[PDB]
Amino acid sequence: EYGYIVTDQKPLSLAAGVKLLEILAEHVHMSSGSFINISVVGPALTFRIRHNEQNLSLADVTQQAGLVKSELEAQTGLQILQTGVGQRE
Amino acid sequence: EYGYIVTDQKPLSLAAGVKLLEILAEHVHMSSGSFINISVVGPALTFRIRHNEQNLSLADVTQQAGLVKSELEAQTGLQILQTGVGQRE
Amino acid sequence: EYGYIVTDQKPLSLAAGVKLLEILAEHVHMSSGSFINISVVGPALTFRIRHNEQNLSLADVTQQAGLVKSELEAQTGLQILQTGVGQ
Amino acid sequence: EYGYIVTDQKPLSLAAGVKLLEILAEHVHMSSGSFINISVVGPALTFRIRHNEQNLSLADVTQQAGLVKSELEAQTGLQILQTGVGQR
Ligand SMILES: [Ca+2]
Ligand SMILES: [Ca+2]
Repeated sequence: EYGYIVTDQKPLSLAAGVKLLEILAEHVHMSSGSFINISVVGPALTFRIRHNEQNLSLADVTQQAGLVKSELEAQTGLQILQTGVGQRE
Repeated sequence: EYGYIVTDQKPLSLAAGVKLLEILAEHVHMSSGSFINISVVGPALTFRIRHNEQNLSLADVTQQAGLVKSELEAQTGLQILQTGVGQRE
Repeated sequence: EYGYIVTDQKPLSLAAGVKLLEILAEHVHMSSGSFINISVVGPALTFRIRHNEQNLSLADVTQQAGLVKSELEAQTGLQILQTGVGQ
Repeated sequence: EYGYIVTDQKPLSLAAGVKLLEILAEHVHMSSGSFINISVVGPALTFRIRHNEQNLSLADVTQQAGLVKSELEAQTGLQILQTGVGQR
């Protein structure tokens, strides 16, 4: 499974995707480093999450990203169109 | 499934347990009334949630309480000891 | 978001797709009618799930499909290439 | 966070607890040893799960418990009264 955040940036810069993930991490009170397998493709930022002490899942992080999307946006200078969890087995 | 919060109160008051849910409501962007089947028994608050637009689960609200635990404790005069989501089977 | 099962049938029949869903429903102890917005396109079955009592998310049900891959394949008569949730 | 199963046994035996986990592991196709931080306290089994080759969460495994409640009860000779996922 993976988490995703679709932006209004076509395409999305790595700097901006990573900046989003760091602001997001601090908002969920975890290490930035707990976000792994990070990519930006098209307007989309993807990632997975490491086994963390706080115990947040991808469901947890993507949910919170939608809840504070207004502060995430204004911090990063981009718009968040949608968030959620993808899966491929 | 039901959600719970175990406090250090003996017993937890109805006003306090309810306040906890109201604070959670505002953070997860929902009407307090989306919380149903509400009880305070001993030190514990129990509750269910009505189904919603956001795919917000009882899991999302307990995870929310962990992030805002200081703010919940500050507003209701108690310590939060435990949090969770259980299914009577 | 949609759940999908990708098969080795090019294209996949609606009948075969719906059969998969009926076996998946059986094994997650939900009504077949809980799978909504069903389509077969190319080799893929796509679907979503109704908010249900058992509290199974779309990703959770597709994880379960992954766990019963062998049984779905056996009861339907096709190979499953991939299972998951897309955007 | 820990997953938990509350039984009718007071107290729950360590044997019976680890047997519930071994039945569940079989259903989620992982080794029983994938379940870690295992305890039995009074009637309740608690546990966690190694980040896994298959993706499953504590929520996922307790949902699996519900699907196989009768099998679990049939093999362990106890009743399951609650499942869930908690946090100290
Ligand atoms: Ca209200
Ligand atoms: Ca899951």
